[PDB]
Amino acid sequence: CQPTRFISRHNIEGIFTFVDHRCVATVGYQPQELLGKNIVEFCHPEDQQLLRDSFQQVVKLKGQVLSVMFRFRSKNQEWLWMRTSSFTFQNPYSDEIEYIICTNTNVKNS
Amino acid sequence: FKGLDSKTFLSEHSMDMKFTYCDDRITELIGYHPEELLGRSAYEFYHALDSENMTKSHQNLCTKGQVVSGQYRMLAKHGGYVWLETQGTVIYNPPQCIMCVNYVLS
Ligand SMILES: O[C@@H]1CCc2c(Oc3cc(F)cc(F)c3)ccc(C(F)(F)F)c21
Repeated sequence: CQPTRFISRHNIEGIFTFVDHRCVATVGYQPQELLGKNIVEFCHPEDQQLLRDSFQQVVKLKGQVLSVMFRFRSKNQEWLWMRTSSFTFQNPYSDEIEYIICTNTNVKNS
Repeated sequence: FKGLDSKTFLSEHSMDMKFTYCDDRITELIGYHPEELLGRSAYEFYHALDSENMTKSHQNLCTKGQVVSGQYRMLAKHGGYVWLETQGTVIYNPPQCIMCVNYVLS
């Protein structure tokens, strides 16, 4: 079967700056219900600090992939297991601040 | 003069190089609608003279997990060719797809 997964981009704080519309089938929100908010706001409280430290590390890892598992609160207010795979991008023609590219998949915890 | 940012778009691909997703931004820059790209191999879009090099970039990507394409031409929706440079990243799960960050040079 096709996994459900959407792409997002974030600043280094965690704030959603771009959300791919496949987010509707994955977590149930419209992209504009996510844009401008921190991904940590949709995260389970036992998982928030791991996710904040993941965002902090991914920038130190030279564009390599960092992956994290956490519980995300769907528009049903249900806790979905997400595997988020992330990496920095920084256009080497510029010295603009890197931002974080994410793929986000509902996976099984088992 | 468009920005570096306004000339960057993402795409996602299955392991055979077919598009599974593209930013709407590609329309403004190259003319394609993402929905017409899905299911087509990226290979269909390379200028023949960049082809063998993109086959190599793809090989470095599958084996190393990440690659910087170096300069290539993509056929534009309404004729001619745009210059791009792409950063590819393979997302492995527990290979599941390729993420591409695409920058339009020309
Ligand atoms: O093989 C991967 C998988 C698909 C792809 C790639 O696709 C694109 C081709 C285009 F002509 C335009 C585009 F936005 C993406 C562009 C570059 C690469 C890369 F990584 F260089 F190899 C790859």
